[PDB]
Amino acid sequence: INGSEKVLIAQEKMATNTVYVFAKKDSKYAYTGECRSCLENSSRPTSTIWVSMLARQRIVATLPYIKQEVPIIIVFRALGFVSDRDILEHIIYDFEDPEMMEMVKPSLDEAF
Amino acid sequence: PGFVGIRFCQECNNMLYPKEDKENRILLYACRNCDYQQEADNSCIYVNKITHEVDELTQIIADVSQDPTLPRTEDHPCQKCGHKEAVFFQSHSARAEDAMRLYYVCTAPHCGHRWTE
Amino acid sequence: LLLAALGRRELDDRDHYGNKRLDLAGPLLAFLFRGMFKNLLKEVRIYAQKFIDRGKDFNLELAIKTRIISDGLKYSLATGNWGDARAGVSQVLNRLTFASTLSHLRRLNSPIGRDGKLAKPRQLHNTLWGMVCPAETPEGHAVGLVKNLALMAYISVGSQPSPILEFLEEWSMENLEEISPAAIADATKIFVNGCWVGIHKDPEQLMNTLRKLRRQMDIIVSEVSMIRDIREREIRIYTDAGRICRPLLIVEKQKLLLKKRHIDQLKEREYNNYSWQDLVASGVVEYIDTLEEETVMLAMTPDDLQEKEVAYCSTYTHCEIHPSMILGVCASIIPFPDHNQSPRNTYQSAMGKQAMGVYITNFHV
Amino acid sequence: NNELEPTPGNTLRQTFENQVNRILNDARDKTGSSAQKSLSEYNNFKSMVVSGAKGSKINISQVIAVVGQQNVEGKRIPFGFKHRTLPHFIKDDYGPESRGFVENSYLAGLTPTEFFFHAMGGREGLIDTAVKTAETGYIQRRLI
Amino acid sequence: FHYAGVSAKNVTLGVPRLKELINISKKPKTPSLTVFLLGQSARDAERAKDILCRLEHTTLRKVTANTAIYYDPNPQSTVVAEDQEWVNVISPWLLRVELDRKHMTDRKLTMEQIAEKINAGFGDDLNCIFNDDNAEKLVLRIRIMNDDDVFLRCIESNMLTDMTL
DNA sequence: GGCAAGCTTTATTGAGGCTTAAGCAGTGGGTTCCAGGTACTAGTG
DNA sequence: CACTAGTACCTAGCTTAAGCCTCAATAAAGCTTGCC
Ligand SMILES: [Zn+2]
Ligand SMILES: [Zn+2]
Repeated sequence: INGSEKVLIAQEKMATNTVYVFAKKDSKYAYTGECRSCLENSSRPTSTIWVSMLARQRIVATLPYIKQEVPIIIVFRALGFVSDRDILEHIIYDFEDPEMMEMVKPSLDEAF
Repeated sequence: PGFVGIRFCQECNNMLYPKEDKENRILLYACRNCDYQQEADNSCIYVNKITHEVDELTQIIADVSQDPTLPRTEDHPCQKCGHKEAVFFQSHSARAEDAMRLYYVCTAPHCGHRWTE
Repeated sequence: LLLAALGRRELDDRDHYGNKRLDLAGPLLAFLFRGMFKNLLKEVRIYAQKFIDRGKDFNLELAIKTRIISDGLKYSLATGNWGDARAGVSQVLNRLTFASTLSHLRRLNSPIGRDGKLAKPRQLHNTLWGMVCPAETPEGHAVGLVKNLALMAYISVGSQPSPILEFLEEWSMENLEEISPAAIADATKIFVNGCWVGIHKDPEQLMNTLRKLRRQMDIIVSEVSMIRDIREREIRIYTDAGRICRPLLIVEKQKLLLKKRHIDQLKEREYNNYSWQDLVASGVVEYIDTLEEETVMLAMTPDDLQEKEVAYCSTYTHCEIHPSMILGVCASIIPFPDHNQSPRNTYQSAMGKQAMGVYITNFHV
Repeated sequence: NNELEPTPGNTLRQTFENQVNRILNDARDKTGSSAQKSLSEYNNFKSMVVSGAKGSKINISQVIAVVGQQNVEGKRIPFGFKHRTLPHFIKDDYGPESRGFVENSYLAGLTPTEFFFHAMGGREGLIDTAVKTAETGYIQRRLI
Repeated sequence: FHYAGVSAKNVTLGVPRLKELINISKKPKTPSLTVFLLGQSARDAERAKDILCRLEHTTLRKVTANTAIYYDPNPQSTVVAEDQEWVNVISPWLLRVELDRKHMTDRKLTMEQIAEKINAGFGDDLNCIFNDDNAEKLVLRIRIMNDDDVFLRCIESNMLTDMTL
């Protein structure tokens, strides 16, 4: 380029389209999930969704282009899944471990 | 005691909620979307294990015997099938990994038995 | 997230190199050309909005202006300001030594900014084994951030996932739009490039089949990686462009597949036309990336680790080709670098880029 | 076998890590002393150490006898992979060689896993040296 | 500095402690004390354990083993069918919390001390019946004295958190 | 039946909880970029 | 007489104060009934 020899240095990044669970130990969130979702051969950039449990035990979601902490159950109802049983089918795949159902119970009882 | 599961409606298939009977002095599960009632099974509606005494063998699956990176032994035979070889590993979990407890999984096909030493 | 809040699955590391990708010149120039091709379309739309409202017909050779698609590439490569954002992407090539020229073409940049008091993006993580040199790093204020690739490590240029999805639908994989949510937890969730494509019931003889196709290059490219998570019932296949793999030998029961006949056909190159790629095709070596190194049992050297002893594991899957291939290009010119101390190896990796020497053969031109 | 009993004040795992670090530090010290009883008074390492001009007894112990336990953040080499340190080791391997103890010396040279664990400890030292400078200079500036 | 594998009190000497002294930090990384014992308690490990328990912040969560709430409208015949139910002879939902013997031994606590701290912290709104030293099962049964049912769960969370035993 | 010591309301006023600049070790050597876009006229076809 | 060119003019984390948001005693303001 203009007689000058240029080298494109390979740049690291977090792997896209992959769910990660991190701990913001300083924030108000106990455990925060994320997924830097980016479709291959798409001109638009990546758009990170966050799914984070509150530290106090509700679970919320930070969506792209939405500035408030939307609850999870609001998003599942917004996808056309009205029953709590159906949402709990998509979240917890066994109905024989009552501990995980008891943990998702306050987040389910936020948005009845 | 034991854990408590989420009860479900029959009509709208939402979550049932505990409430009292002012008349018969009994607990009834009642929805909030529709108006459906059920007789309770137990008095225990909430539970909270805080000392966290969990049965770790339930979280162990049998398919982890197929892992090559787990260490094997011919020192401990399986109690069920008598197969002499078994893999052994730690707890692999949080709220754990303060004690170094071995869990054994028999690597024999179509038995899949796991136990604690 | 619920499994992390239980601890039934451990938390995720930001520095594990199965969790990272390397944007090379392909994805970088693609990311640049997206914006610049979109801006050329925007300028063609502005020209057409000007010349329809006069009622006339536009002139299409004047519609597409060439400076917005060529001067932008020339600016982003000549300056390094990667945009109209970040900087330092295209550096001027270092031509003091041929070792410095090679080491500048094999350099990775962590996007983490400088002058940070934390240590975890800078440290030598465990999953830098064999993919990136442990010794070579700039010992100034960019320790560990700027790295130099190892020798035999190779960045997967990525292919399309569609033959893998056709192969999975060929076998008895059940798609998400046709399942009951009751048979999900007694079977293994299968992912392609992150997106969850369905369920499969028998994870063994699926992984054996996918590996059997990769040791033959029937459908699946050699770069594509399968990972069977065994503790949690998952199986994920990555076909991304940017993962970092390195070739390893393949060990059946307790024996290498690199037989004497491969060495006999491989000594007589330029005659038999028997290349490296014929040995990848023979199902003897294969590229393992960093995710799949978490699920591999890797022999260091065969002369120690397939002979019966008081047995360590006796369940090896791969064997390292040679341990000296964990080193970079500047840490490869050090004689006996295991006898040194490791800061001395790092300092020589710095100085070897600065030694005078015949840097190129056509230096008189 | 749960026959290890916990020291009062910490977990069973930290009790275990104290036992393992105590044995390996005793090994490093005993091999270091048994190396440095054998210089025969003309050894130039001893000539520079006894004068105190350059080096110490630790450098003699690491050149002749044993490099010793490699550390990252004051503890052993962590499990960067799933429950193993390098993919050459079996999972849940808390032994000496799996967790970063180097039994070779710089005269014999390190095996590649010991080379990589040694490179980790050295990277920790260089990170310390490179991050220390700005903060110490700013403390000096504020004090003056 | 190498470090101590045993407790080691996060002393962080060096550059950051020098920083915390140079700029007067109201949030130091590791605040501490050095509590010198006065008399015979300085030369006795048991009296020093007593001072150690009288200084350390002991909530109810560090002492409890598990807890549950129940719906027993007849306290004279509970669903658990334990012994001390005749101590009674008002609300039909109760708080059944079971303590371990180990932390009750180590903190040098009794049942009556915990019940007295709960009665002092909660007034006469709450009723606590404890267990004697008959079994290892250390039972506290807590009832509301006279929002509806989840208020007992709210004060369960507000009792595990900050009772300051 | 009117003031007055006390109760009730009502500002009220001092005392605990949330966003935001502003600092962040030093000394040399190379590269690149700082005006583009219209307007108005002259020369050439 | 028309087109185009040349050139001349127009437009990563920290920490700590520091301002800003809400909550509990408290004295004036006015009822309130208790005593004269
Ligand atoms: Zn219902
Ligand atoms: Zn068995």
